[PDB]
Amino acid sequence: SVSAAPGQNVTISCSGSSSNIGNNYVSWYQQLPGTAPKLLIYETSGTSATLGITGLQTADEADYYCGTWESSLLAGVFGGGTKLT
Amino acid sequence: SVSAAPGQNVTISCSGSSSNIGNNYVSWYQQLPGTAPKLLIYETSGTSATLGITGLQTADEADYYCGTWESSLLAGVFGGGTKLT
Amino acid sequence: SVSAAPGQNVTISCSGSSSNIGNNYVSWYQQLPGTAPKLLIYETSGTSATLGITGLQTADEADYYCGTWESSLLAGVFGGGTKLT
Amino acid sequence: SVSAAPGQNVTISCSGSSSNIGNNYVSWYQQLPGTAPKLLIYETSGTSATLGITGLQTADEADYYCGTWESSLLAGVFGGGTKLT
Amino acid sequence: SVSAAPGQNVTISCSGSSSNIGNNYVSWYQQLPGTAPKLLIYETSGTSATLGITGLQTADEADYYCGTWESSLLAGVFGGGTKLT
Amino acid sequence: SVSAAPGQNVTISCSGSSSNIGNNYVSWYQQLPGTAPKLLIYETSGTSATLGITGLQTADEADYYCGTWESSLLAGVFGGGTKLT
Amino acid sequence: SVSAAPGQNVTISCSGSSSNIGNNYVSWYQQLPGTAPKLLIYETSGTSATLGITGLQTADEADYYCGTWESSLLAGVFGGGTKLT
Repeated sequence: SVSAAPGQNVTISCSGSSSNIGNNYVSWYQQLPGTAPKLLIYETSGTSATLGITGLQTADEADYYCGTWESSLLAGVFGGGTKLT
Repeated sequence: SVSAAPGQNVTISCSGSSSNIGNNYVSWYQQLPGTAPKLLIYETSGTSATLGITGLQTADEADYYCGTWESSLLAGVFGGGTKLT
Repeated sequence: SVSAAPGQNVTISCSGSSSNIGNNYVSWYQQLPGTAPKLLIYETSGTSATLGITGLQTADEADYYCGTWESSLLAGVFGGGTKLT
Repeated sequence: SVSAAPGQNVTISCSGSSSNIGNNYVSWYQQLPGTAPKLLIYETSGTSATLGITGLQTADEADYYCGTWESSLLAGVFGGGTKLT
Repeated sequence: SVSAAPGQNVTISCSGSSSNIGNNYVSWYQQLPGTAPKLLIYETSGTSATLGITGLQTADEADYYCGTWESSLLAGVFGGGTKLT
Repeated sequence: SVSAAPGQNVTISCSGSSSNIGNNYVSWYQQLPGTAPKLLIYETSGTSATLGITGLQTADEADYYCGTWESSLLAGVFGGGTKLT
Repeated sequence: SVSAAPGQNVTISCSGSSSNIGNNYVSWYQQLPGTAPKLLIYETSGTSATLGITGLQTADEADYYCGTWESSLLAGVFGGGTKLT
């Protein structure tokens, strides 16, 4: 006879990509419970200006902040075929 | 005889892509319960200006902030075929 | 007879990619429970300007901050085919 | 008869890629519980300017800070085919 | 009869890639519990400027700081085909 | 009869890649518990400028600091095909 | 009858790659517990400038500091095909 009485008080605060918390696998027989690996198989005239949290062609996880991002300017981007006198 | 009495007080606050919290798999026999891996198989004259949280061609997760983003300007983007005198 | 009475008070704060916390595998027989490895199989005229947390072609994890990011400028990006007099 | 009464008060603060904390594997027989290795199999005219936490083609983990990042400028990126008089 | 009464008060603060903390493997028979090795099998005209925590083509772990990063400038990146008079 | 009453008050502060802390393997029979070796099998006209904590093609561990990184400049990177008069 | 009552007050502060602390292997029979060796099998016109903690193609461990890194400059990197008058 198997008996379980789990109690999990979980608090997740400002944690984006969290995974597999507070899980209870109770049984009389169990093969490969909780199988959650993280496998990664990585095979391998423009004037641009970028500011802030940016992704271009990624497969990456959650990008965030918990707080304040203060005033940003990006003041002046004079590029291709431009002429000033 | 299997007996379970789970109790999970879960609190998720400002956590975007969270996954697999507070799950209870109770049985007399169980094969591969809770299978949730994260597999990634990655095979491989314009004047632009960008400000803020930006994604262009990604397959990435939730991008966010919990707080304040203050005044931003992007004041002045004079590019292609432009003429000033 | 197997008996378990787990109690887990978990607190995750400002921790993005956390994984496999507070999990309870109770049984009378169990093969390979909790299988969660991290396997990585890595096989191998533009003027650009970038500011901030940036990913271009990655398969990387959550990028974040818990605090304040103060005023940034990126003031002046004069590149391709530009002329000034 | 197997008996277990675990109690884990866990606190994770500003720790991104944490893994396998507070896990309880209770049974009468158990083969290879908690299998979570970290295997890595690594086989092997533009003017650019970058500031901040950056990833380009990586498969790396969570990059973050817990604190303040102060004002940054990236003031002046005059590159390809540019002319000034 | 096996009896266990673990109690683990764990605190992880500003520790990114931590692993395998506070885990309890209780049983009457157990083969290779807690198998978590770290195996690494490593087989082997642009003007660039970079500032900050940067990864280009790595498979490395979490890169972070717990504190303050003060104002950085990257003021002046005049490279490919540039002309000044 | 095996009896165990572990108690581990663990504190990890500013320690990134820590591993295998506070783990309790209790049983009546156990083969190769706690197998966690670290095996490493290592087989073997651009003007660049880099500042800060940087990885290019590594499989290395967590790189971080716990404190303050003060103002850095990288002021002046004039390289490929550049002309000044 | 085997009896154990371990108590480990562990404190790890500013120690990155620490391993195998405060682990308790209690049983009536145990073969090769705590097997964690560190095996290493090592078989064997650009102007560059680098500042800070840097890894290029390594499989090395956590690189960090616990303190302050003061203002660094990298002021002036004039290399490939450059001309000044």
